[PDB]
Amino acid sequence: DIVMTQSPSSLAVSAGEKVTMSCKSSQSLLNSRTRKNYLAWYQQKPGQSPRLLIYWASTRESGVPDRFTGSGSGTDFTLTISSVQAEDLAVYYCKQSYNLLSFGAGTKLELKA
Amino acid sequence: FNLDVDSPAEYSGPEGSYFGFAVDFFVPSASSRMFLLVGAPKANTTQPGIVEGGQVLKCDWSSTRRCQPIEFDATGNRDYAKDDPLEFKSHQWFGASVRSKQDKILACAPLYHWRTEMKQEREPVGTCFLQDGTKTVEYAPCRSQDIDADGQGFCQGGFSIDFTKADRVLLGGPGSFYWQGQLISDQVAEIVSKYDPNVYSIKYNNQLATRTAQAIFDDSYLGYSVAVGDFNGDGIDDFVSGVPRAARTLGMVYIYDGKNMSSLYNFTGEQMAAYFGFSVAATDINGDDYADVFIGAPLFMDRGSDGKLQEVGQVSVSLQRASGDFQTTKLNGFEVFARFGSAIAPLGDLDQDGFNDIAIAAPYGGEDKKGIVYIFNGRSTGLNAVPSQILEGQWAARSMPPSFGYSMKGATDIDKNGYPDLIVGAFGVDRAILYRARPVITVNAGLEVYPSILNQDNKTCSLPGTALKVSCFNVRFCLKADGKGVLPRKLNFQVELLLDKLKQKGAIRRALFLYSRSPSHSKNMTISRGGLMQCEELIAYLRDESEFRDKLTPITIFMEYRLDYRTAADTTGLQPILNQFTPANISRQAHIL
Amino acid sequence: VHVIIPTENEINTQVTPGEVSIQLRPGAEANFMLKVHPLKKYPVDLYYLVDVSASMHNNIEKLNSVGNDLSRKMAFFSRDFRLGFGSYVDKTVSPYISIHPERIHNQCSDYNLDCMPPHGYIHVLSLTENITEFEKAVHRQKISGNIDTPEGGFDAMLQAAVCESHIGWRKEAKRLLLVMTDQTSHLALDSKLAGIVVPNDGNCHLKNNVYVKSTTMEHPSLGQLSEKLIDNNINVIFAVQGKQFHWYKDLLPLLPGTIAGEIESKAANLNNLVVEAYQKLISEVKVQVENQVQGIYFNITAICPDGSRKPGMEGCRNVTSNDEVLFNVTVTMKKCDNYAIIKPIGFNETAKIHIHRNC
Amino acid sequence: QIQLVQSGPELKKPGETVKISCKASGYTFTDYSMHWVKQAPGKGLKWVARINTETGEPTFADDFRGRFAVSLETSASTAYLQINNLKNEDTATYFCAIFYYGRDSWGQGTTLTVS
Ligand SMILES: *[C@@H]1O[C@H](CO)[C@@H](O[C@@H]2O[C@H](CO)[C@@H](O[C@@H]3O[C@H](CO[C@H]4O[C@H](CO)[C@@H](O)[C@H](O)[C@@H]4O)[C@@H](O)[C@H](O[C@H]4O[C@H](CO)[C@@H](O)[C@H](O)[C@@H]4O[C@H]4O[C@H](CO)[C@@H](O)[C@H](O)[C@@H]4O)[C@@H]3O)[C@H](O)[C@H]2NC(C)=O)[C@H](O)[C@H]1NC(C)=O
Ligand SMILES: *[C@@H]1O[C@H](CO)[C@@H](O[C@@H]2O[C@H](CO)[C@@H](O)[C@H](O)[C@H]2NC(C)=O)[C@H](O)[C@H]1NC(C)=O
Ligand SMILES: *[C@@H]1O[C@H](CO)[C@@H](O[C@@H]2O[C@H](CO)[C@@H](O)[C@H](O)[C@H]2NC(C)=O)[C@H](O)[C@H]1NC(C)=O
Ligand SMILES: *[C@@H]1O[C@H](CO)[C@@H](O[C@@H]2O[C@H](CO)[C@@H](O)[C@H](O)[C@H]2NC(C)=O)[C@H](O)[C@H]1NC(C)=O
Ligand SMILES: *[C@@H]1O[C@H](CO)[C@@H](O[C@@H]2O[C@H](CO)[C@@H](O)[C@H](O)[C@H]2NC(C)=O)[C@H](O)[C@H]1NC(C)=O
Ligand SMILES: *[C@@H]1O[C@H](CO)[C@@H](O)[C@H](O)[C@H]1NC(C)=O
Ligand SMILES: *[C@@H]1O[C@H](CO)[C@@H](O)[C@H](O)[C@H]1NC(C)=O
Ligand SMILES: *[C@@H]1O[C@H](CO)[C@@H](O)[C@H](O)[C@H]1NC(C)=O
Ligand SMILES: [Ca+2]
Ligand SMILES: [Ca+2]
Ligand SMILES: [Ca+2]
Ligand SMILES: [Ca+2]
Ligand SMILES: [Ca+2]
Ligand SMILES: [Mg+2]
Repeated sequence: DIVMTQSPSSLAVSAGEKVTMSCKSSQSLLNSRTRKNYLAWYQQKPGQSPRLLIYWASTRESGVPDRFTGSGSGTDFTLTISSVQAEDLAVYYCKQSYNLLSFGAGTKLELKA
Repeated sequence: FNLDVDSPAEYSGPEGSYFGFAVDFFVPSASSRMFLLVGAPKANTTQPGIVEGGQVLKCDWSSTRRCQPIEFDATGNRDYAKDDPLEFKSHQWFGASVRSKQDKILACAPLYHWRTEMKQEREPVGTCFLQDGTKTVEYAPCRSQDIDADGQGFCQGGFSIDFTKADRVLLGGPGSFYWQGQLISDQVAEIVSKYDPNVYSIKYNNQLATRTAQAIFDDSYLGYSVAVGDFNGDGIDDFVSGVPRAARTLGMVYIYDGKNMSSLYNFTGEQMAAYFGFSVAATDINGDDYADVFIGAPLFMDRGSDGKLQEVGQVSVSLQRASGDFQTTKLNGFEVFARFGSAIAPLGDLDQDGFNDIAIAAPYGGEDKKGIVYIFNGRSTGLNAVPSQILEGQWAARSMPPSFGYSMKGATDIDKNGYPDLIVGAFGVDRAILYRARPVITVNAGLEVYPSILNQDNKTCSLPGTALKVSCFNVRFCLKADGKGVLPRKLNFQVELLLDKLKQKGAIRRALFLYSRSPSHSKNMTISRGGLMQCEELIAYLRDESEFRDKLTPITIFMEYRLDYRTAADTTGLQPILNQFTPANISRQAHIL
Repeated sequence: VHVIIPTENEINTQVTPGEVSIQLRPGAEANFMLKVHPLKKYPVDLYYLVDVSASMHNNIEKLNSVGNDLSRKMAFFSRDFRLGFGSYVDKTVSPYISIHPERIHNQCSDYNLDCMPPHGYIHVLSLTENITEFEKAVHRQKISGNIDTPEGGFDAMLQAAVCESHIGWRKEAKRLLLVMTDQTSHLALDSKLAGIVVPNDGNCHLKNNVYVKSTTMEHPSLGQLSEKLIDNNINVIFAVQGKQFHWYKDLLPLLPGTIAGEIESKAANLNNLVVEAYQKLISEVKVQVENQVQGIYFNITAICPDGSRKPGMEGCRNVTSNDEVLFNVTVTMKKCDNYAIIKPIGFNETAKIHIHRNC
Repeated sequence: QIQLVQSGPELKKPGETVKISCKASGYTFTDYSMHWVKQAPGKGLKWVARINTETGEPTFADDFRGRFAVSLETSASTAYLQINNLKNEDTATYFCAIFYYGRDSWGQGTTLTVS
């Protein structure tokens, strides 16, 4: 169906830095009848079930801090974390729901040493 | 003031079809006879697999009164692929919007749906059928590859149409581009020539259209209703279009250049949700050779002295001036929730006075909400705000209001007398009714007194029978009449002359006719129309001072005239009417000195 | 010519005299003072009529906190607070919704949402004293969807206001209809696009708590809507989250007895909106007269607590309890040819004036 | 609060069939569809299937047909994923989930090992 390409596979950060990661769809995820982009971002900490951060490209989920900002449209979407915390070291995934649900490979955040 | 509401032609269609939903006239260039076009959008057709497809019927008038369907489309739903339909004609509302230019009939189906080739969907794109000569083609300006909400997928093309005198089709498609709305205008020749039944999306070369705009214009429904006329002096009819939900639901009317679609003018409503722009029309209503613009706003609420808002309906009337400026006045309706202004139909010069007249409906007004049509006469200063004639619906509601006046068309003369007639739909009862315009007679009535000054001692003539000497004066009167259209050569008039009537009933009248010894006289007069004034002279005398209330008073000399109405009729039984803007009561004064 | 004010025991606590009888002749006039005295601690009926199209799911989830928190705050404004609930989306016809066989039941294409079938208006919960029941009805509310931006708000409002026997509106209460949305509403003539050409008759059409004329009758006009809201003594509060708030705000002058506020982007002020709107509505007193008597005209001037005068239905503002507002009512006869009703907008009590005539 | 409780770890030989349950609570079972997601032991998430808990009609991803089946026991608010003819490639953690934005949820993840 729709293949989601996520990049990079791994990104090292230092606490306090601004980190960005992106995901490119195979087709438009924009529903002309709603004007919404059907893409969501998930956070998965190792050993735990994943959690939804952002839906519809930029709508933030309840319980999620505002350091997590989503943006993008059409095929090109970005997740940016402002002042990344040590607690944000997790694998992030992009998901589309334009057609059948599908996930990208995921981006693992690592800590710089 | 001259419509015949006593002997109208009544037509009817199948129950529940909404026969009369939309009306127009059909006038072939050289068939010698004319037909009425009456739509019936929910009619059950004979098409193989289509439910309530809708149809347009051609109705006769001379002799009997019968309607028959026009076979614009005699097939079913064409397939895209085996067991996969391309198009959905059931409930398409064909006949919802019908217009005709001479031989050319354009009938639309605003709720027509199709799947598009890209994906198996059902979008309300809308199509029209254009018939001329013996050929019929399908015109589907929004059935393109620009699909879905951001495209023309929800266009509903054909929702409202008109014709351009240049032989172009003006089509409104209010749902295009997130319901911003779109106007599409093309040539008749292109529509007819570039046609192939195996092609679903057809491009035309001389097509004009509006384009997309910012989201701020979403849900405006541009092209909800259209009209044409020259608003820039270029000799090319321009395009007038209602946009009822524009400008934060104030409503707007746009005028686009008929040659290149550059915008020329922008009219705005004053009140939110008045739905200004529901209907538009253009005509010269003041004899200035410039088209004037009539804009309806059927939900307008007119605030009273206590601050109460009454929903009545309003029509904005603006006159076009040479500078490009418009002079705007406002006409309010007469009844609450009648929705005055929901339908505007130029009648042409209904009363042949040199100025065009116009009909404005209020479909839910009158007793029992049968519906009313108001006829307003024109003049050099703009439309006369006071209606001259009121037409009421003649049928009871069966499940819904007859909505008499919902759709109207005038400026076509069917009975061929020079005075254009008016077709009024009443779809709630599946009927349509044609009101014909009566001939108008202008009357020149003269009255003179010879001399106006006399006295009781000025004995100048003798009485009949016994030659007693009395004071006398002569009263002359005369009458000439004519019309502009087809009128009987001989006009049969009734006249009455009264003397000294300005007093208490039972009082002594001093000025009497010599031969009858009476204050009154009447005569049967035959006036050739366009002929000489027919004159008569009666001799009056004064009673002497033995029988009086006073000696020194004014003497009124009063003349009244009217038509016979027994011999005054044409071959259809249509009677002429006297001009209602002139008095039929005139007077002169004589005095005793 | 005279004016008689009954000395019989009154049956009204807010509007008095509740019955007046006058005798007129053409060219004559008579008058009286009408007193309106707002009460404290009213029984209050609050019905939540909510837009449940997909764009609203963010606000709907907050109605779970509203039940108990609003009930507590209202304890200082009311005596008996009841909650009800219903929802609306749009008219279930083309072009407003998809009519594709595979997407009729699920209008949305977002595969993360098992969205509800579209509907015009559905009544969910009758007005009740039970807060838990309200919260339960809200919790289980599913989100729907449609295609065109505008929503069928005004059509749902009329039914909610008119169908008294289904909603359970009390006469002995301040009736509040709260409408939640983010988008503007459809107008009566917009329905032509769907092939609906039959005017709303203003009646109640509910079956199993569902509006069933939603696909055959058009949307009510503002004229019809205000007429029914006033006739049924229902005060309306609009709660709008989007920029469209201003659209609703600017319709307030056309809809007497209506107030509007904004929902914050976080939708954290739903209770403050209701309480503030309530306090504002209770502080404004204005009257209108329903005059069906031919040949009779009325001129009413409000006399406010600060001595100012405000004509007609402009009324008085910053009015409290233990604060009477006077209305100077003059009735005049112009011509020869029943009764008229003078009532505060949003109040249950009315003053009926009988007009006897001779010529 | 919505919770999803899955069965414990399963150990199967090649060719054997495993049935993995997911019990729902905190909401009406038939209100939301139940999604299944496969996480290979070191790879990203792959959506497998969804079942509409109201009708029992499943939808599958292109890569998971034939060997996968989904069923309901609505009387016990439980959804099941059945995997037939297990191969070594099917070793993974299988999650059940609800993606409704207002109230999403995930199970703890059922660990399935194929020898
Ligand atoms: C009757 O009333 C109507 C309105 O109801 C009015 O028509 C509108 O006219 C305005 C212009 O005055 C249209 O707005 C835009 O006009 C520009 C033309 O250039 C002017 O504006 C730009 C920008 O401010 C100036 O720099 C320039 O010097 C001129 O003043 C068009 O180029 C605009 O096109 C946009 O849409 C296109 C696709 O639809 C895009 O391809 C294009 O790039 C533009 O996109 C814009 O919006 C994007 C967001 O959606 C944004 O990302 C882009 O960067 C960019 O800003 C546009 O047409 C307005 O659309 C007209 N509206 C309608 C409904 O037609 C009539 O003129 C008036 N008539 C009379 C007689 O009074
Ligand atoms: C056109 O034909 C249809 C089909 O017979 C008519 O609709 C039916 O009306 C009867 C009587 O109320 C119902 O019992 C059927 O269930 C209806 N069928 C469908 C498919 O709607 C329709 O009324 C006819 N319309 C006109 C104008 O004659
Ligand atoms: C208010 O409503 C709640 C919810 O319906 C009622 O609590 C329920 O009571 C029944 C017994 O009649 C139990 O079987 C349910 O499990 C209870 N539900 C919950 C959520 O606790 C409560 O009794 C009602 N109270 C009043 C005064 O009407
Ligand atoms: C209008 O509302 C008031 C409440 O504000 C009603 O007055 C109450 O009526 C009940 C029933 O008779 C009494 O038990 C209360 O004590 C009354 N309250 C007060 C403050 O006096 C009033 O009856 C309602 N009007 C109508 C016509 O129903
Ligand atoms: C209520 O209105 C009446 C008028 O309808 C006021 O009565 C008039 O008062 C003025 C000033 O003293 C006199 O000149 C008039 O002759 C009075 N009128 C009539 C119509 O007979 C009355 O004072 C007003 N009451 C209040 C409280 O403002
Ligand atoms: C349309 O034609 C008129 C002719 O007077 C011209 O002035 C105007 O600039 C033209 N507009 C466009 C967009 O071609
Ligand atoms: C009604 O009263 C106002 C004063 O508040 C006055 O200005 C207005 O002219 C009066 N109207 C009539 C019709 O008497
Ligand atoms: C007017 O309203 C304000 C609140 O906005 C209040 O503080 C003030 O006391 C009010 N004035 C009177 C005279 O009641
Ligand atoms: Ca022109
Ligand atoms: Ca003119
Ligand atoms: Ca004329
Ligand atoms: Ca004629
Ligand atoms: Ca909608
Ligand atoms: Mg919505």
